[PDB]
Amino acid sequence: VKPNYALKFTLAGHTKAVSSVKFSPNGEWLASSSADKLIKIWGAYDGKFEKTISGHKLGISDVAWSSDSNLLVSASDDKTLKIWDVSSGKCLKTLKGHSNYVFCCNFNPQSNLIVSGSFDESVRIWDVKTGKCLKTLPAHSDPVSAVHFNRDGSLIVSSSYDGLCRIWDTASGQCLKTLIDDDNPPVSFVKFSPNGKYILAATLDNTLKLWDYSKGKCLKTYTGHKNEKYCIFANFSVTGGKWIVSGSEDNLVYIWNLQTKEIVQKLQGHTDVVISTACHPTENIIASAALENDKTIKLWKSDC
Amino acid sequence: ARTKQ
Repeated sequence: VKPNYALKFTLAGHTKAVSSVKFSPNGEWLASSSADKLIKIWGAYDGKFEKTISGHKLGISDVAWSSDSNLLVSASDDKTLKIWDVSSGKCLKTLKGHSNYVFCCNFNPQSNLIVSGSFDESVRIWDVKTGKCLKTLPAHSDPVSAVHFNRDGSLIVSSSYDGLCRIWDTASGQCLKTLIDDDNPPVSFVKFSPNGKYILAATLDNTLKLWDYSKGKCLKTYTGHKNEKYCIFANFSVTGGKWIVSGSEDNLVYIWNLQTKEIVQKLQGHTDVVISTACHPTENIIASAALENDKTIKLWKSDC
Repeated sequence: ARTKQ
């Protein structure tokens, strides 16, 4: 079986390159961030513009939802993160502590902590309630491209331009694992699998890899796309067929069969690099977003 | 930001 993703909506609004798109855990909303310093909220099913959330002083590289869909956290070149109440649009807290651009962010599954990665080569853990920095991890020797909590929040995974993925004990800050394969290209993205057994990592040699992080073994590689320059997100699609989804620097969305590693679909439409993709939590819907020559977000739907 | 490299 292959999917049949077809374009349903194109979402215009951002005035510069879009940096990230994320579906709310409750399925209602899509959040986008951009180089234009704005966060936008859109209906997940119709693509209907909902509102703009404003306050960062420079471009935003990432945005992420709390697990109850009530909050967002964003990571900006202004060297802050901001925690937002989505319903009111209020900036609840500004997280100050990184010494350089903040590139990536996530809540833990409980949503009492935030993890952040920066050009300053650190990973930081923040208290959501107080907005204060709890721990700074001297994590990497180059900018940190992605950070993510595992299923129970006991671990953090980080990736970096230094060529490493690392696994951190949330509680102690100890480095529990370093992962790298036979070459040392920059690692541009990483996340845990939905079941928490694997990490999915992108490297800037046109390769996605699925790792068993506990055994430290690469189990699958996904290739065929173009990724040598940008920090492009990748996803597990789990609502229908079990796929891997990623943008690409040839302006397409790539979808692979997770088990077989074969390309099952390529989505054509964007006019620039597809920097970010996201998969809806319950319906077979992909959101894709593109860089400065395009500026749009697209919603695609499949029967499986 | 992410939108430049």
